Amino acid sequence: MVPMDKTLKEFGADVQWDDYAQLFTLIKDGAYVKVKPGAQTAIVNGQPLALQVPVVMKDNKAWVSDTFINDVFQSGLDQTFQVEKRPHPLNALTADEIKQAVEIVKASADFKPNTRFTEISLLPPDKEAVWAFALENKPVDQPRKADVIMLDGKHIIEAVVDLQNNKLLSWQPIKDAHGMVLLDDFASVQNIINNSEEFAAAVKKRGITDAKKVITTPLTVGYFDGKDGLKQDARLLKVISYLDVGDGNYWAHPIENLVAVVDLEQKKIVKIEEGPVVPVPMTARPFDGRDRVAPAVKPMQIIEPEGKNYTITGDMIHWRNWDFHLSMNSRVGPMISTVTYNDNGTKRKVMYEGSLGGMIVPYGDPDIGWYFKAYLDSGDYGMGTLTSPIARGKDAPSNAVLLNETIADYTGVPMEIPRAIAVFERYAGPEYKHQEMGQPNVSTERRELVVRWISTVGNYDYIFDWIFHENGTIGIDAGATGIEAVKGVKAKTMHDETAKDDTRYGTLIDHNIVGTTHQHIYNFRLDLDVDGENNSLVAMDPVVKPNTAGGPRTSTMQVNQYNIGNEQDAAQKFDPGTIRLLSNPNKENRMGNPVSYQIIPYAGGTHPVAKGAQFAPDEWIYHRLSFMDKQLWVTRYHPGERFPEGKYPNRSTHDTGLGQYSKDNESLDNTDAVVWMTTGTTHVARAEEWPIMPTEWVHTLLKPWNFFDETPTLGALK
Amino acid sequence: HMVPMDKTLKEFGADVQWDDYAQLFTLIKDGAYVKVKPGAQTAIVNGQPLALQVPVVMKDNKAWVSDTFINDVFQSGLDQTFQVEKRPHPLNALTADEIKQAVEIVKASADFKPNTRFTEISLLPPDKEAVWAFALENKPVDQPRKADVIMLDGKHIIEAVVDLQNNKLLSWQPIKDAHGMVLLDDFASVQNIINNSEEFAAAVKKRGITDAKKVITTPLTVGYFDGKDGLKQDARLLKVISYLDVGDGNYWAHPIENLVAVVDLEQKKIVKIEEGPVVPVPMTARPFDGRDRVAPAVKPMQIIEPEGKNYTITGDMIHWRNWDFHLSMNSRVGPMISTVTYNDNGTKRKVMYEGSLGGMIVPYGDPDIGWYFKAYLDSGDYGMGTLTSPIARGKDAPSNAVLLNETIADYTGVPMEIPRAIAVFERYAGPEYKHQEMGQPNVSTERRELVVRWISTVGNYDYIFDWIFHENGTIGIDAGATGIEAVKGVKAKTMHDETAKDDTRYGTLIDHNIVGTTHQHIYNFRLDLDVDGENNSLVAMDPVVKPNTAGGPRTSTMQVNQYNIGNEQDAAQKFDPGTIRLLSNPNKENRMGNPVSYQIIPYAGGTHPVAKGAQFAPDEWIYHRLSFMDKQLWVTRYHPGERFPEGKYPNRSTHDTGLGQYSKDNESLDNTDAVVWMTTGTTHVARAEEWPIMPTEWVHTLLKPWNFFDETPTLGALKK
Ligand SMILES: [Ca+2]
Ligand SMILES: [Ca+2]
Ligand SMILES: [Ca+2]
Ligand SMILES: [Ca+2]
Ligand SMILES: [Cu+2]
Ligand SMILES: [Cu+2]
Repeated sequence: MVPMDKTLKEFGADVQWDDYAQLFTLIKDGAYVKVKPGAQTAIVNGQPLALQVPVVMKDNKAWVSDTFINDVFQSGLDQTFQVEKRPHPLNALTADEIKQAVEIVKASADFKPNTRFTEISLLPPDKEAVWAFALENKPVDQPRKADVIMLDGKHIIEAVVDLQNNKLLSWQPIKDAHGMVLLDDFASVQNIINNSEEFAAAVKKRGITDAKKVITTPLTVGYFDGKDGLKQDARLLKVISYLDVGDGNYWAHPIENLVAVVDLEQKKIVKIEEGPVVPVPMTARPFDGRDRVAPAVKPMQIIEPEGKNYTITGDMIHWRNWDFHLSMNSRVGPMISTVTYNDNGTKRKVMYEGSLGGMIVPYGDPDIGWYFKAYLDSGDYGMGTLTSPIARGKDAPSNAVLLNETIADYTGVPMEIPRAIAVFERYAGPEYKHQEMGQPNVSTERRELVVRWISTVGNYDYIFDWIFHENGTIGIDAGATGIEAVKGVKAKTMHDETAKDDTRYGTLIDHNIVGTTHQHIYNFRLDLDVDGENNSLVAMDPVVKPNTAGGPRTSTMQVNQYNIGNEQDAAQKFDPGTIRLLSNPNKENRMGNPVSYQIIPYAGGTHPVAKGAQFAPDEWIYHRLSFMDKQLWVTRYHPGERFPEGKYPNRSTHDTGLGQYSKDNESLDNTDAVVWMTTGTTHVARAEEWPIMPTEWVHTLLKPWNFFDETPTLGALK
Repeated sequence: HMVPMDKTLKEFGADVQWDDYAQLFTLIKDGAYVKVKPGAQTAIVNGQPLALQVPVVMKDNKAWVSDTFINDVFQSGLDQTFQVEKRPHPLNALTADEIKQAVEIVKASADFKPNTRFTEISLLPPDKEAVWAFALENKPVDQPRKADVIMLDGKHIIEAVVDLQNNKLLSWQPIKDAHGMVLLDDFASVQNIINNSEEFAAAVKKRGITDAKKVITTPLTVGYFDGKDGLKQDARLLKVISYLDVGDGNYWAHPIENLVAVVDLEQKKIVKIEEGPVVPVPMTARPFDGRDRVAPAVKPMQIIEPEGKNYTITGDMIHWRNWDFHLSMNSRVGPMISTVTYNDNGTKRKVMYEGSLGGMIVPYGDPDIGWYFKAYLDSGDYGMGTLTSPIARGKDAPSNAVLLNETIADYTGVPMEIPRAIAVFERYAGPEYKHQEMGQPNVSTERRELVVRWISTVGNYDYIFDWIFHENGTIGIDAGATGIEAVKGVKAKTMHDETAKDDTRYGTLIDHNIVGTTHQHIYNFRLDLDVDGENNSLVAMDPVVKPNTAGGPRTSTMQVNQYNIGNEQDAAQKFDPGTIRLLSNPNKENRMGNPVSYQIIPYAGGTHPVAKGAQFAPDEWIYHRLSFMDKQLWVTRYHPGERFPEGKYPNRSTHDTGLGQYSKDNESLDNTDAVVWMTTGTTHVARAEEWPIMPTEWVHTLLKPWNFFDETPTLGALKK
């Protein structure tokens, strides 16, 4: 027997005692338990459970069998999770597979000592086979394969391994390609700066007493055709510094105009750039509440006493008419695959694969410490790897289920991310309503299933929500919070001499602190298969036309409909006033209209909107990352094209992503198309966002358009 | 003294939950969360013990409570959601007694004519200054309570002002050329008139309708076409569109296309019958109430607050966290949010004197006889407050909501209580903020939003309005649209039929012989914001890409050209979501020397295509009469008499008496009491998924504090 409280809260379960009813309510994920002290039985998700040993109260402390948790929580009454007997071909690599894949490449005569692993992911069977498995239960009859991308010092090599037959299929060095930033790179940078007398000297000038309190940040340097004075061959990283004053927020104490260039191979500082001396903002700015007292609040719980409406079999999620596969990737994070909508007993294809394409956060300041900031969070830092475990009840509602996910770290060792993904159902207002006058009301509530993932890179915290509506609609929201990247300035208020110049590229959000303006650009790769593989891109532009039918009206509301036949034409600006559809020219609904899905790149946002890239077309960042200037893109399906910014975005000399994927202007008529949505924000700071940023959101949407023959939620006919 | 518990409570409107295992009842009703065990002499209300002389009784599997149970428990006091107002708020809506008093005064008036109807009976706005002084300094107003009595003498509008404090008639003013809004009896008249019309009955028989009694009419405003519609500006008219009742509870799905009747409400007769091509009435049963559907089993989900709410409702005043505001009801525009302040560490700062729906419009794009004239001004012409739809507990609002009742006067001057008129509820809205510093302990807080929801149904349309108070100072205003679509009867069954192309030129074929005619939903919000004081100024911040002149590899930089918007004509503009518009207080600054401000966002997204402006050529009349349709942002100087974007009397109006008029004089908006008007809407191109019933579609607007505070608003109290 063990103390119930310790044991349970140690298990991650929530414990509630109701003295009035002499009842304990235990909650953890899909399990909702009720147990009375001394009772021979308990209740699990509405179901009675016989107990070997009743709960025991001693000294008014609850005690339970040391087998309690297993007997009750893993009893079987909680059906949230189901056993997967036949593994989905898209299941991410297991811990064993990761270790097996590493062995295979390490057994090769070519494997160099100290080699690192930028990414170890599943090399998936072909699309056709996967769909056949999901739709016809046909086995892929294939061997598990893995892509093993390594970083030999600074050299990239791509290998492919065959896990079943445990053999190396290929070993290909990738010329000119720079590797992404790995964990250890962060330590080297701090160490190299720590051992540099020069740097300590530069730091000395700028008023810094203890060079040991200096906190560094490793930043990608981009590419400027040589204008930045950096050689293209060398694996580089720029270093921005802050002074640790003990407030837990070194971001609030920038050391302006001091930039160091570090060569990770030579393990040394190869260039120190010094600008005018700006006193370090010293005032403590904690964001963790150490200096605060939250106001008392009454409790709020969202409960599901009988369990969840969804079931999770392996990674396969089932919920109402929805069925999809959820996996994890070290680079882009969560991947939603083989998405189908069960249309009255028939599973219809909606999306083969959906995930984050890639993202970028570019700044608008030309000064030495800023002109180069263009963070490619997923491509250069690895968002899946940097996943931030969900804070139960806070980062997600109390009725959510938290999933653990496994990936490989940069040394090839399995890595399990606790509470990596949040799954939860939520009330979203009335689904539909009609109060006919003098008649009984008609109302149904809307239910949405949310798959939430949070990744934190440096000072930024990003939230991604994949929202499944019961009615067939899919929403994709991106929230942004964290700590702002600030610039040290001499003005304390807007009444100071330098205030005018100090705020030229950003707002004065605190004394001597300017939140430099920038943008948040998110790109989503959505391999939509609208009720099938072969689709077409159709445009519907609402227009005002002169009236030719007679009567008092001079004009009418009509629609200019037309096909967009190629990739170049498909790459365009999005007007929320227009309609863009991905149709299946081979299938129609009951009214003769081709079944389709409405693509909405911009469905709102809480920060000013990014019309495009706040960059002149001659800027290198602009050249390299085309996906930034267009909100909508459609390319022919190709398993090798998955990143808007290109596979190897670090110090890239040109566009290897969407710019390249659409480059050949291929046909998009009745063929397998891939939709790419670019949505972003223009961030001009406020005091309300300092020291910590209130979460800002952007919304995207995918609506069924004549995909169904009527209101999808009415239900089956009697 | 005993009653069957389950029945009594259900009837009372309380949610009843029985837990066989715990032998416990859980009762929920608004701010009250109750726990009670059979036979127990004690019950729990919001975590507090309540003694019961007569326990709940379990008789033969049946629960029983005393005839006094509901009162003793629910109205015990342990539920502190509602408190008693000591000193009456000057903005409190007229009481049932005041309504009846105002009706007596004008009825005792020399000129009062029998059969005079009442379009609107509302409190006459006390001096805005006196009202703030009361809310901020608790200084009594001290001016007699007045009421505006707008009546319809047949088709004539008269404006009476009564002094309730002294029981005096202050003024009786006939309003020339003005038309009155559509009243409830007008609906009954239209049907009777069509029912008694020999010719109309004949018109329907030739269109396939065997039983004239099965014909259902709808009363639509005709607008104004400079006589082009062949209708005299003098008469009080309404056009009539009909549907055939086939018994599926959804007559909207059975249009009698190309048949329009003009009804002169004063003469009580059809003064004109416009007939077009005969189109066979769509007959297939298309019920939307589920009568023909299988009810799928879903697992229960409840949002609970066991110890009560975080907000308190004293009279009509609502207190929640740092927010304080007054909530009342108006027969025309519905809910009104007044004297809105934000408690800043002990100091209540002004945010908004009053906000509410300004007005709205739903214009169609079909030139045909049964459509060309459809340009609905729902609130002005139909009165949305009056048409408020009682909230369906748990469905129209989350289960943790508190439902308020609201009282207004009906068109005959009699007090009218709207059950569940407004919904108040707190909700979880993801993390307020978060930062997971690597290798460090996580920092996360949840976001809480207080939502004020109101639903109004006008004919086939169902509108939902949410006033969202973010704990961090932000205020959101969302509009949701649902209900049944106004459809056009057409010959084509599928897009393959010969007439399909013509049948769909103005809308999508959403069902056999049914076309969801294209139209737009344009909402306008009147927001009298007092950003930390009365005197404010309109400022523009345009994020621009400026060439780099500071040196380095960069060719360009991201800068902002800021500038003030001096007057009304200039403030009336389109809104570019890529830009920033602020209502600042030039007389007050935050800790960094920046003018305390609020960011105005007329466009923050939507689930339907967005309306770029009115889908009308500029030579159209509906476009002329109403200018609020084209601009998303407007700023005018405060005027207690300017409240409607479309004008006070929009029925058959011949010119712009709304926002076109209010800004017409191009007055200065510099350091003065400003009023912000936000326009947003959708362009609705139908699809099968929206028939027979439309899934709720939403549009969002936002008001964000901009340097109004000195730091993250929700950081918490400082121990330093
Ligand atoms: Ca291509
Ligand atoms: Ca596809
Ligand atoms: Ca004016
Ligand atoms: Ca004002
Ligand atoms: Cu930002
Ligand atoms: Cu509509």
